[PDB]
Amino acid sequence: DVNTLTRFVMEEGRKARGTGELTQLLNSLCTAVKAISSAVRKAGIAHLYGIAGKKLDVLSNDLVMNMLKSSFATCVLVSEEDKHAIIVEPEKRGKYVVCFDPLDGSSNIDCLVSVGTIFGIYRKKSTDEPSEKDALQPGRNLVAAGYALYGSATMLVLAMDCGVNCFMLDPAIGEFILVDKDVKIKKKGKIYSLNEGYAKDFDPAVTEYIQRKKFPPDNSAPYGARYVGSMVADVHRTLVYGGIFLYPANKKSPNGKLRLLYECNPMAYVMEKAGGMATTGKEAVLDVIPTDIHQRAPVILGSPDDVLEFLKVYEKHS
Amino acid sequence: DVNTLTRFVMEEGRKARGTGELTQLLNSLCTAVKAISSAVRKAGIAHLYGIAGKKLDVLSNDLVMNMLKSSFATCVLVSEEDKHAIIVEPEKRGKYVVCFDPLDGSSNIDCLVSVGTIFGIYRKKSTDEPSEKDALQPGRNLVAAGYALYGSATMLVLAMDCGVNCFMLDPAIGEFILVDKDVKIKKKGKIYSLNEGYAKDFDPAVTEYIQRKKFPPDNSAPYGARYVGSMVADVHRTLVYGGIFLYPANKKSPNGKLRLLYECNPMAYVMEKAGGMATTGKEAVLDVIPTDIHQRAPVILGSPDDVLEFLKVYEKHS
Amino acid sequence: DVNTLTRFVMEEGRKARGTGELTQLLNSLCTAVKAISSAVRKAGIAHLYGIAGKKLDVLSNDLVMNMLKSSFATCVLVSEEDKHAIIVEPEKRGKYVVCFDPLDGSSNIDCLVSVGTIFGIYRKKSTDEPSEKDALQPGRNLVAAGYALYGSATMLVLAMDCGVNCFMLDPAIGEFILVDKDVKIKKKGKIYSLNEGYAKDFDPAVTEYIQRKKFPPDNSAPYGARYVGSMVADVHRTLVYGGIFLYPANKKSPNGKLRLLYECNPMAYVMEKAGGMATTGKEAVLDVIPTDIHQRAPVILGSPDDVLEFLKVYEKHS
Amino acid sequence: DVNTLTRFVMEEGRKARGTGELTQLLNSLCTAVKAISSAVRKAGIAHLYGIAGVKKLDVLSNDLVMNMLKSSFATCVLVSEEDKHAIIVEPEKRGKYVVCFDPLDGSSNIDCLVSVGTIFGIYRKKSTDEPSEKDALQPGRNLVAAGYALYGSATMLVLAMDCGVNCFMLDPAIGEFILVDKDVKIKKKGKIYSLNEGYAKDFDPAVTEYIQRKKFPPDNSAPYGARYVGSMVADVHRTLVYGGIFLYPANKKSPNGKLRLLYECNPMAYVMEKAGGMATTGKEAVLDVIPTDIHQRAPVILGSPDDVLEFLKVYEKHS
Ligand SMILES: Nc1nc2c(s1)Cc1cccc(OCP(=O)(O)O)c1-2
Ligand SMILES: Nc1nc2c(s1)Cc1cccc(OCP(=O)(O)O)c1-2
Ligand SMILES: Nc1nc2c(s1)Cc1cccc(OCP(=O)(O)O)c1-2
Ligand SMILES: Nc1nc2c(s1)Cc1cccc(OCP(=O)(O)O)c1-2
Repeated sequence: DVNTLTRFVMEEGRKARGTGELTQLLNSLCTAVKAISSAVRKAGIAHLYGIAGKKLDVLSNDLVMNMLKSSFATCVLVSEEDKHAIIVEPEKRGKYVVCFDPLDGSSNIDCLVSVGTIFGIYRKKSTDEPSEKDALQPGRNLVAAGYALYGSATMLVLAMDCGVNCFMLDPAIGEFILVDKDVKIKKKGKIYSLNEGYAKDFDPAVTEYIQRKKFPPDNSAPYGARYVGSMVADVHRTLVYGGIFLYPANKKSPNGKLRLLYECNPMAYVMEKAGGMATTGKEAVLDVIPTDIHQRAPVILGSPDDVLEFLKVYEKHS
Repeated sequence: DVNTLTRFVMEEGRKARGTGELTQLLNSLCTAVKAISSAVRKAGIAHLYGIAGKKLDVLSNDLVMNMLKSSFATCVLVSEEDKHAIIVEPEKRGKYVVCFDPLDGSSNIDCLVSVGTIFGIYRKKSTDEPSEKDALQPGRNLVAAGYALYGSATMLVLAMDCGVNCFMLDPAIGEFILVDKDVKIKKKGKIYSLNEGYAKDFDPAVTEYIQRKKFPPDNSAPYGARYVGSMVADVHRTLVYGGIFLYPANKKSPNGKLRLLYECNPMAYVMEKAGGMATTGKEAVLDVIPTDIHQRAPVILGSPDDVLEFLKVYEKHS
Repeated sequence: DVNTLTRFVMEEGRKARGTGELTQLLNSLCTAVKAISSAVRKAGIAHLYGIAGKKLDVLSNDLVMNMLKSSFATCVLVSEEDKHAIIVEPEKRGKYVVCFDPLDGSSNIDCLVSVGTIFGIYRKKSTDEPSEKDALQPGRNLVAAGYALYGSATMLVLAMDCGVNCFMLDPAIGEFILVDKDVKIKKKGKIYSLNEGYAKDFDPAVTEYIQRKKFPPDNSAPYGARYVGSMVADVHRTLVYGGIFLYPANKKSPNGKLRLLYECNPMAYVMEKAGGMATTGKEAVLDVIPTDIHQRAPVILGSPDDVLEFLKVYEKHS
Repeated sequence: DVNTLTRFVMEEGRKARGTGELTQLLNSLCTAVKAISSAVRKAGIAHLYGIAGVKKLDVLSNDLVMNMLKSSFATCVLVSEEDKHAIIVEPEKRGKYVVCFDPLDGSSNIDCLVSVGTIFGIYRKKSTDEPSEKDALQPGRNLVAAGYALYGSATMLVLAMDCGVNCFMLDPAIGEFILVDKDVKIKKKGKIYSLNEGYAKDFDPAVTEYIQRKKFPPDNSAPYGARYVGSMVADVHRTLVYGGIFLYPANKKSPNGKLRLLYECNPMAYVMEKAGGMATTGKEAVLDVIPTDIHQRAPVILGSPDDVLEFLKVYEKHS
């Protein structure tokens, strides 16, 4: 029995017995993602080169912004591309707050590296006029989150209370087909992912942990290394193959580099729903209470046994 | 003035004043690539999931094999998928020998990591009946080589005596548009790429070189690290951003891990034509004389200054 | 503010405050149409011709059948492709009955003539076991109807109580974009459409009417003639440009040739919702009470002034 | 063994042992057609409607063909419906071919999503002097190649040359024209007649009688069926595939017909003759008419031989 993102979303919405807003929000998001995917695969680039005789990041941001606003399901929108939280005009306001990164990893897009869209959805908790404050909720309050990976193929990973489901975009009919239901990450993996070019500035715990992956003190097989440089790609591989992903804090960056609202929380949410873990080293990413919409946060996530092991090393240096 | 792969190839062929065979071979390869790209982006996956009530690597291999045979321009075909060299039937034999990897990186495709097609084209040298021996030529004899990267977007990099040219596939019209003419790699980069999970087994020279990238002895800025795990993706980033890529021998791969005929030689050829370098440590990849179609070869390639620097360290440990 | 078929359908469904079934049915129908469109435009035909070394009407029928069944919104399905009404298995039954022609005009498909999908949706009006009898309702009971035209471009015309809306399929993202809201047909047109090859067998009223279009009584300019041979194409042109379409009953087809349940009623419903008319000559198509799911019905539809004029001629010969 | 437009064209070009220009011209035309098809199927129309918060199709199509042909370095004179005057390719991009074309035939009624197409005719410049409009004034008999692209239920490119007529289907998944019908030949006699009967009042007596014979066969055989899309490429293609006859004759108001000789009539007449069919103006074969104006009109009756011959019989009776 084939299932599509539209059908899946509509059914979960029916079960929730609500107003149908989140359904419309998700449908709009879905449409924006297919539009971003089309642009990422360079549809029509021939016209840009004169066959008939301006940035992907900005276009992606416009697509999400416009689709979400026109869904009438949102009131506050926080994007990695905008300095201030966007406030939806009164006549199009819904009860949801959305934090997102329209095109994650679009800084190296010149090498055709995988890129993606990350998003986190919250329910406005206060009756106050919508403001940036409404997006300052701990990831623990997420109602839904996920990402779209524009890699060899386009996939949308959607996480909610019912679990994590993966949909593959069929370009022939512009439909997201459900190919992986209630996904669970491997208990322990064999791959570690992080930019080792920062070795010199690594925190001692990170240095020792990576050293244990390369030189297992018990002489077991060393972990393999992978680092794409695009969070959505690295996190998705971690979910699919298991293992651990790190973008830790150091003396020069006490809070890390990745952003909490639209990068860390969404991925941490997907991880926990899949039976994985996501920590900053001091606490679970989802429990961090934000004070600034663009605040950074250190993050170590992936297979539970792997994160637990990291925390063990971290505790030793604490 | 727009230019397409078809137009470009046809023009270069006209200038060569030959039989037009290589033109037909390249046109056929081009068609196979677009077909592979369509399958990689999962066109029609909905039918596989029951919307109406073969493995990618095998399909890709079939596409290349069939298009090349039907081009009447080849006589011996070596592929990563087949144990023995395929010999084209007499009535479809041409004078070219093609070595290729239909879908490079298709092993970690579950995570939607970038994948690609690598190829190297040789002119049959010996006059004996076509056999596997015709594919045992040093990369120095290549007439043309390149790859197709199926990443955020699909691009075909084609290298010939005239240089390296990059074409972007416009999915809207199924046409490869020329977007980068006579490409040259940066003299020196700031990124090193290799699987550091093998640290324990690294040869001393590799260990020291990597150490110099992380802890510059001249206290300059440390290089950044990237490792996708897919050769076409890692090599393409190296070409575009500069830097160095390594897959040196391991103690469990005394002769390196990558294959000489359809992975190393093609990439080394593209690098040299772009002003870059490609060495095994002992000699230029292109000068190695193969004795077996699937033999492995160590490889260090990328920006000249970076490779030269590695060779300096290598020589110190020799 | 852009609007999509999905968004539109979901909103009208929310306002109806029902179970959401019709929403699920329409979404499923939408997905089936995009799949049919992809196959009609011949996606993948290259594989059929050996690039790598079922009939369209059957496939189309399977797509609609499977999507509708899996929607859990239907119970009785009538298709021009199946002699007997299909009864949905108990575990997938919904309250709707759907009559449709999977691929109208697929008989003359070899000439690439426009083809389409016609559908009519009824609410099961009985409390007993679903049977063919549930599809024998007069078009007057339709809850929704429309068609998909696979012409120069693909468009879905959907008619409901709120009116007629036209959606254009954007192939790049597989999304139906609303381009024409609350469409109304011209009061009077300048085009008449019917197969004049049947002149010899025409009913005197039809003969006189056509005669008035060619040799105008009020010395007005003669109407232009157009006859594609595909109902969806001819009817759509009528809706867009106005005028009249005819497929009357001659001497051997006293009951016409087109089918009442999945050709005539749906188009008649779209016409009336657009301010147009649809008559059999004796009564409004929508008022005919069917006794056989495949019974034929004569039909004259289009601009009101044009149909009224035909009826005037018809009455003179009655 | 699969074959594509590119492969086919490259092979025929190799056999001709020429400069390769026509190959580049055809490759360029092929690319332009795929781009036109993409636009006709409305790719990206969502952006036109604000999904992210514009020129006419006929104009775009004309630009695509013009630009691709110029950039092919194989042409010198280009005649299209869009520009009143023949376009002269700048010296640095001049080739030896002359191309007459209709970028988007039937785009006057593209609102109803009716089938549309691109028609083209290719000539070799037969003068040594400076390229001018005069080089496009050759009888269709001189055509080196001609054909059309039909943007209907699916997109197909029909290419006619000395070797015959070949039909290629565009596979949108890979942007490749796949050869699906080799050396096509039209049926000797068909059962369908096509023309705008709304002009009955102004029909020439011969046309009136001929149509009368199709509807009321004298020997009481089965009457012909009628089809009229209103788009020449669609009507002509159906004629080629199913056989029969297509007419757009001269009448009271239009003594020289309505269709254009250089980029509508000649190309279709050439495809018909190469397929074993016929194309007459009533007085002579369309291909033999010597044009004096690049946009001159010409009456046309084409299709299955037996059907055209029969028309000519009626025509001669009224002459
Ligand atoms: N389309 C979907 N909606 C919901 C999903 S999936 C999961 C969920 C949990 C709680 C309320 C919801 O919806 C609440 P409302 O927005 O309908 O009021 C939903
Ligand atoms: N389409 C292209 N052909 C050739 C290119 S690109 C580069 C090149 C070098 C030498 C001979 C060639 O052609 C040799 P032949 O195969 O035509 O005899 C070609
Ligand atoms: N998506 C749409 N639903 C409906 C539309 S459009 C128009 C309409 C009329 C009456 C009931 C409906 O819904 C009835 P139910 O199937 O939800 O119970 C709907
Ligand atoms: N691509 C094709 N070219 C030709 C084909 S198919 C058939 C033909 C006949 C005569 C000259 C030609 O071309 C001569 P030239 O243009 O190469 O000088 C061609």
